[PDB]
Amino acid sequence: DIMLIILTGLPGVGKSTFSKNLAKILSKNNIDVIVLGSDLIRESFPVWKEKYEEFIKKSTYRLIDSALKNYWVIVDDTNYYNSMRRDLINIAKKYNKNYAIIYLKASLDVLIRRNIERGEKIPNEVIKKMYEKFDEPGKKYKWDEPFLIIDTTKDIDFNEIAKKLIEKSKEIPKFNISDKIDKETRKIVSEYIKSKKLDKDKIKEVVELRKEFLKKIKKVDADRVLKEFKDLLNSY
Amino acid sequence: MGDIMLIILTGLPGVGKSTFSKNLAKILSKNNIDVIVLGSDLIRESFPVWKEKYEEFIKKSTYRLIDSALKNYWVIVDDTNYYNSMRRDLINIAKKYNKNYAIIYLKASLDVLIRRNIERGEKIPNEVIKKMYEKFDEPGKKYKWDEPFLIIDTTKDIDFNEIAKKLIEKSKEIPKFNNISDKIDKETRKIVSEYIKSKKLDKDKIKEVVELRKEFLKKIKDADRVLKEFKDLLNSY
Ligand SMILES: Nc1ncnc2c1ncn2[C@@H]1O[C@H](COP(=O)(O)OP(=O)(O)NP(=O)(O)O)[C@@H](O)[C@H]1O
Ligand SMILES: Nc1ncnc2c1ncn2[C@@H]1O[C@H](COP(=O)(O)OP(=O)(O)NP(=O)(O)O)[C@@H](O)[C@H]1O
Ligand SMILES: [Mg+2]
Ligand SMILES: [Mg+2]
Repeated sequence: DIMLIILTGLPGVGKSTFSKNLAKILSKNNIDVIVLGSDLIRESFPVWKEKYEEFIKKSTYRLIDSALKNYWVIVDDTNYYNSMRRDLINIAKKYNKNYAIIYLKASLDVLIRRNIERGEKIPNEVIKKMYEKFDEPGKKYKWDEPFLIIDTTKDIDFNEIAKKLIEKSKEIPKFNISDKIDKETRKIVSEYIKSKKLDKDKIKEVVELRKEFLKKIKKVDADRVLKEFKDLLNSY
Repeated sequence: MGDIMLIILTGLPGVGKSTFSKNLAKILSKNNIDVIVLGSDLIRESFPVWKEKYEEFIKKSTYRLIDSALKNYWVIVDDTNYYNSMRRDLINIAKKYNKNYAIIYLKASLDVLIRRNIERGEKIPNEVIKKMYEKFDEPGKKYKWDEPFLIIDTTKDIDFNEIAKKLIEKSKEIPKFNNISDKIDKETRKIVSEYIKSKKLDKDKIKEVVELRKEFLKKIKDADRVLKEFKDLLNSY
């Protein structure tokens, strides 16, 4: 009776806080659960470099795979693209475990204010673009439909959620390069902004630069594309 | 630049391993070295509670992360590494990939260890730190492969530029190369620490339990059965 819980939701929506609260209640019910997410490995490097992301991603999948043989796993990650949620569901599929996607939502104004209170580590402008561009889960594939959609500005009943997940766990389980380029150019942009401490007008400019660059890319070799993106930001 | 190296920390709780790791990782990265800091607490602290049955998973997961990382990055192993068997296991990972390694032994006076502990809410009982201090075998006491590359006094300022220089020099060199008792010693200590913390034992109950453990370990001298019995003993007591 092991299940895979897949969080999804934009930066600052409260994934990690929700993960820790849910884990506490599950363990109260004598469920063995582990919270795993890419930041565990990413933040173990003293700096960020794009070449680290492959190791970060694989390491995170490996831990989840190993963990899910013996424990419930809560995947604490933005999981912005359907391709990521697919990779995770395929881990559950490998071991015939049930899974539940839990989509955490909040308005853009809430995410911005939360970002501001945590020291605006990711740029506000970047959260705004992510918000505009986000394809909400379940809008394409039936396997991607959320088990729960949770408004994190309203009271959340963790006992009820726990009850529902343990019920689900007893049920019979039923079952991109463009994404990488999109994901890493965004991270590169955020890092440059933070590194070079760009002003608000410069921030708008580089976010717009990225948008234009990606239109050109679309209308590919990832490493060449990302290297050129870096060179472009430097040039600009 | 050139080569990859495994850096193995060792030292008692509160000595400053995690702080040292972050400072060292920063100076290595400043020199364009790709380095990652990995320790068993990454995985241990991802569970909402501690249970002894998690530890084998925690151990194996951590070794697998270290193994996978060392293929591409310097790795700083941020763990107490209280037993020489642990330092052996880590060295065998370096050996498997023919990578240099360096044990860095961090030290401080019992005095300072306790003050630091206290300064963090006594997350581990002071009495337990004391007992670890007494029973600790310093690296290199027995095997030459176990000898510290550096011994750092954390009671004093640390020259990280000097340390980075020495490690980088080491990394260009040509590399040269029961635990059931450790497991029981280790988990009974953790169980004791957990009981003290969760039943808020007073100072005197703490001493009895610490002594209870040593007596127990003398009598016992497979791990699951023995550990279940130890828990039963503490409950009974
Ligand atoms: N349910 C909630 N209600 C109010 N505030 C919250 C809630 N959840 C999280 N927060 C606050 O929002 C901020 C971000 O929360 P966190 O749990 O770190 O979000 P996250 O989605 O995990 N962020 P990230 O890891 O960067 O994508 C923190 O400062 C929290 O205190
Ligand atoms: N060199 C130092 N000088 C003064 N204080 C220090 C030093 N190193 C660490 N500390 C402080 O001591 C406390 C414990 O440091 P930490 O780096 O967590 O130790 P640790 O060895 O990693 N502990 P643990 O993970 O429990 O084995 C922290 O509050 C530090 O700020
Ligand atoms: Mg988070
Ligand atoms: Mg530490």
